[PDB]
Amino acid sequence: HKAVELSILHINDHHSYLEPHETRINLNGQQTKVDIGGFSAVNAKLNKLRKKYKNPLVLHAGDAITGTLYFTLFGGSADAAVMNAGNFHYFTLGNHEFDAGNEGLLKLLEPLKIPVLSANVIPDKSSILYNKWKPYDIFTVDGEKIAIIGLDTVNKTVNSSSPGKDVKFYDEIATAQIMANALKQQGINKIILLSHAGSEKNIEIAQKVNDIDVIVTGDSHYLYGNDELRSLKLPVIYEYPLEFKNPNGEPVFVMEGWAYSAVVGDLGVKFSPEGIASITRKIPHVLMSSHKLQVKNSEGKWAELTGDERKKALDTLKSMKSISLDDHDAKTDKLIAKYKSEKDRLAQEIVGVITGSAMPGGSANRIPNKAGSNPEGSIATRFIAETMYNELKTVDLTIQNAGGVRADILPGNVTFNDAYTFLPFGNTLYTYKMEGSLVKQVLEDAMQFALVDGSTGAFPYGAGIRYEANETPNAEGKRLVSVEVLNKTQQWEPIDDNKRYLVGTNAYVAGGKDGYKTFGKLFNDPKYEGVDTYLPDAESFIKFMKKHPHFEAYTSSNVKFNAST
Amino acid sequence: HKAVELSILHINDHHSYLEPHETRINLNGQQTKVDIGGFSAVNAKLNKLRKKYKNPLVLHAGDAITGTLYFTLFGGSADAAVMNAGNFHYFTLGNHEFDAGNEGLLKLLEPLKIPVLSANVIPDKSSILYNKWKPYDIFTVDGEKIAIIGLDTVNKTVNSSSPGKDVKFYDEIATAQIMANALKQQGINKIILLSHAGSEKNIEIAQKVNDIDVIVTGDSHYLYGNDELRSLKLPVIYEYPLEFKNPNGEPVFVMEGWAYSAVVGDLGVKFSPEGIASITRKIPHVLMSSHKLQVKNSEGKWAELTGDERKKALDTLKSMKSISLDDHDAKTDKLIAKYKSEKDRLAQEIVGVITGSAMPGGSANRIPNKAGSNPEGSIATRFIAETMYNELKTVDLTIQNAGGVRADILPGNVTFNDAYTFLPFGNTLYTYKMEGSLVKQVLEDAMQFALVDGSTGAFPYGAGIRYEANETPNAEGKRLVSVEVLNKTQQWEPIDDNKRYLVGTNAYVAGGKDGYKTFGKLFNDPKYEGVDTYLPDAESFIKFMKKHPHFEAYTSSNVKFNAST
Ligand SMILES: Nc1ncnc2c1ncn2[C@@H]1O[C@H](CO)[C@@H](O)[C@H]1O
Ligand SMILES: Nc1ncnc2c1ncn2[C@@H]1O[C@H](CO)[C@@H](O)[C@H]1O
Ligand SMILES: [Zn+2]
Ligand SMILES: [Zn+2]
Ligand SMILES: [Zn+2]
Ligand SMILES: [Zn+2]
Repeated sequence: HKAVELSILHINDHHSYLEPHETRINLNGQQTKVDIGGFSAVNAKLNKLRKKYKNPLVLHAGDAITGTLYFTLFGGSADAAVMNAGNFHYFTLGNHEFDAGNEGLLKLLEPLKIPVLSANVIPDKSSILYNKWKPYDIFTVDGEKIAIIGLDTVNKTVNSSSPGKDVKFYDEIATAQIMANALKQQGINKIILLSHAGSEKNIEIAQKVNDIDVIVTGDSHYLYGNDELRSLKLPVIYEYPLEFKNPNGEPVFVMEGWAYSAVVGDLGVKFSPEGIASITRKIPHVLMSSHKLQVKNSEGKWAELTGDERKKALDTLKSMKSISLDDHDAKTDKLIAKYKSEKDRLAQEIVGVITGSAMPGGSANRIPNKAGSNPEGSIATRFIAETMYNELKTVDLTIQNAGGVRADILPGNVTFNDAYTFLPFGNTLYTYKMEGSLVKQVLEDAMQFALVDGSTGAFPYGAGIRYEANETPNAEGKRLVSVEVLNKTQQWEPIDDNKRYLVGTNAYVAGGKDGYKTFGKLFNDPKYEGVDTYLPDAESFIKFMKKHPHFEAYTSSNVKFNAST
Repeated sequence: HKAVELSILHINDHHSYLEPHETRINLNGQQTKVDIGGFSAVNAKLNKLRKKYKNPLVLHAGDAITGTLYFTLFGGSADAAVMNAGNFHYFTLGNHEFDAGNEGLLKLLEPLKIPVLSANVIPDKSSILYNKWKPYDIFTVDGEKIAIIGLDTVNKTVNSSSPGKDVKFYDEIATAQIMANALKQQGINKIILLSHAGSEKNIEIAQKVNDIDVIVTGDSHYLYGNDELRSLKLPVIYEYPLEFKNPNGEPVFVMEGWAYSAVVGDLGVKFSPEGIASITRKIPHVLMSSHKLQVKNSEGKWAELTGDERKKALDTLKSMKSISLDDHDAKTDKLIAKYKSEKDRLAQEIVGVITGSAMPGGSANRIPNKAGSNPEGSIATRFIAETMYNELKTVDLTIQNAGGVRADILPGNVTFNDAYTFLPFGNTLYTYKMEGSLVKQVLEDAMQFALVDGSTGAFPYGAGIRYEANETPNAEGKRLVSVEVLNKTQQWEPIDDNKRYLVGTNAYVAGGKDGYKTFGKLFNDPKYEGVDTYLPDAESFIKFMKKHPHFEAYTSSNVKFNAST
């Protein structure tokens, strides 16, 4: 064996973010709105870095698809096009690759020309996905063999996505070890794992599995960063990269590249003849525009910097190694212009039709049986809760706050654009696994905030759960009268205080906003298994209409609220 | 690809049976004692068949070691010698390969020149077993590649044998699929699995895992046979071989070769260009001597057939395709003669010394506090129970019947031969996982048989369990007064009716003999997880003395029995 060097360049979890998106940083001491990401910047940066560095290896760690209308309106073809233009060496399957079933994955893979790897996701012969990817590949650098193994997250995909029954999944840790062990006798001592298992599982693999040198990560969406990125108050979770020892005592490196086309990770690796990795270069490149630099003025308005203040802002960004400004790729620009124009036409098409009476929503209807409201209150909120309930086969009930719906939902045609109009906040679906007693408590919390302590927008409505409550609390301080949960037997049953339910809600109240105290306490406590699904609210609404293209409006809100009189 | 044929020749679970052993068959209508097996016959038959057939593949499916003094007195060197003389192509690790720790396995592997395979048993770098075997091998027949993958049983090895902590084990099904899946892209469509997982798990693999054509089995000790062997009333469990379809619809063949050097399995396989297996020859060869043909006469004595009756017996055996008479190999005969002579010397060596007072046993001492007995009864039986308790780290308590010990155990030197004198019945250790209430019941059963319904030899004594009982049953028909089990905290605690204990006993009473009704009912009911460990009783006694080379005799039997007066 001889020593060799590799230049790993990687992204993950772009989730159909073909265009840039807004974020906030602390620049020269002030909170500043800026634009980051987009696939034109990704491809431009990959193209420039791969020509600059010896032995580049260009990787995508999964969840190419789902998250914007660029997926929904094109079935993956837009994502395939921009990925092809980046000339990635390998792509591994994520969890969202299965969101539209085997059928949906096939539609991505057909136009995609990037080699696909996944060692623990294995289709049977009759599957439409048979022979569409391989478990590993071996490439040669300066005479040396290097293996790369693909890997997906298991439970999350099986439970929260929609793979077909003819696709078999295998344990992440076992697959990683068995794959690496088999490669040894082929004279291979340099092994890369391209894994959508998430940071937590990949860190476990690093510490429990031998013979794997680098684990390029997706699924967790973590920014692995450095002091430069910390100085901008970006959400840095870990240093780029993390380092462990495996049971044999050899170093293992683990790193992710944030999400949503925001970062190109850049890791230079030298391997000893015996295949031990060391780091020669480590840069998480944040892709940023120079054109939006907005700060909040004294009237509360976000305004562009001007004059010397703008110059100082630009100078600071230009001086940073980990910020890359205004990268753009001509080919990718052409593709995105084409898809953007098509998207604007397609988004005006009808996804479904609603018949019947208007479903009351907005501020006036937040609380049932109040002046200016109606006896059912915000039926539109129940509707939104139903769109959330429809996402996951595993979910027992969902809860949505009335303030998350800004107007009545009226009968007539519903377009893709309309869904984004109905739901302007950009929430994703978030789940907890929680006892019935806590479900009762969060409803109590929300009603208390809505009626007494805060905004009426906190008032809760659910799908798969229905309740009666009094405005006036009883002797024990409780407003709830009855709570039922739908047996997914299809009969309504009394909630069970001791049963652990899988509960879905929006990301906003999941963190405890709007007085949802109970959710606030469950957040980050692993006992409750909290997870951000990254399924956007407007997209959930679109799926619901696709399922009910001729939907008869609900006439009840799953809430009976006895107002004080 | 081209079509190719393979001639698989295999044994399994020889368990150090270098010499023939006795069995009983139904020959010409009469029960007949005959000798079968031995490694001279194995090697002779393998040698003759491999020269007769094209493309022979000669395999050993594990548990080469443990079961006779040929292991104990030689540490595996005798087994290695006879295996080497058979020129096997591959050996896979079984469960008993770890009975004497990594240290014991190393002693087998050092002299062993047969390539070793095991894909789901993987030593860490610092292990003394590092790099002593490979997960798979690829060989070429007439230009075609065929892969062979090794596999071991997991839970049984980890729990009931003694592998070191630096040896990691992986799931049988996952390993089989991941290994086979990885081999595909190397242009391999013919795959053999050499698996000590046992028949049950191998049958599951055949039905749940793709891309594996033949599974050559060890661990279960099942005779896979045919109508010829059924006619002799041999213990045929399945047809040689079994056939399944995998999830992809392709055929999979599974077969074992009984145990204890008794059978050479002979399976001719043709593979299509696409790697689909079909059977061209299927013979389970039972290796039998022509020299012992004994039937029971009218005085109850076993006597050799003579004259025309002997001739008819021989003629019947000679006419059978699946019986092979008097195979012997010159080289192996020389090895066995050498080891047999050495064994006779070594077996007279001292394994331990007992000091103190005689431990009463035999018929006179079966029941405590009876005429001709002593207040403690059969302390020697408690001793034997302790030797059983010492075998498995997992076992909570053991129970031994007093009739299983034929004499007092006196102070002084104990040799290897002495252990086989102490314990002449040839039992192995058998376990059940059973509730405390059933433990109470089996003690009640045994006492009832000993005192009223049958032989006094049924009277039970235990290790890790102690009890008080009255000869006269109470109003509820029960003799037990108290039952305690040793917390493995090292404090005695009351038995818990609802706790499931791992209970060890001998194979004889495990089947319900001697009135052990409760064990009889647990037998073959999978709820109770019954398993024959194949750990022989005399060998357990030898291990105990090795652990206590200067053992002070027990003075109590773990039983307080209040005789009726
Ligand atoms: N991200 C969000 N998701 C749902 N509701 C929101 C969000 N942001 C604000 N609201 C609602 O709007 C109100 C503030 O106008 C809040 O009380 C809340 O009910
Ligand atoms: N295989 C055996 N294991 C233990 N005890 C046995 C066995 N065979 C016979 N005995 C004992 O010997 C008695 C018959 O003499 C039985 O009642 C039983 O107690
Ligand atoms: Zn993602
Ligand atoms: Zn993901
Ligand atoms: Zn065995
Ligand atoms: Zn075994």
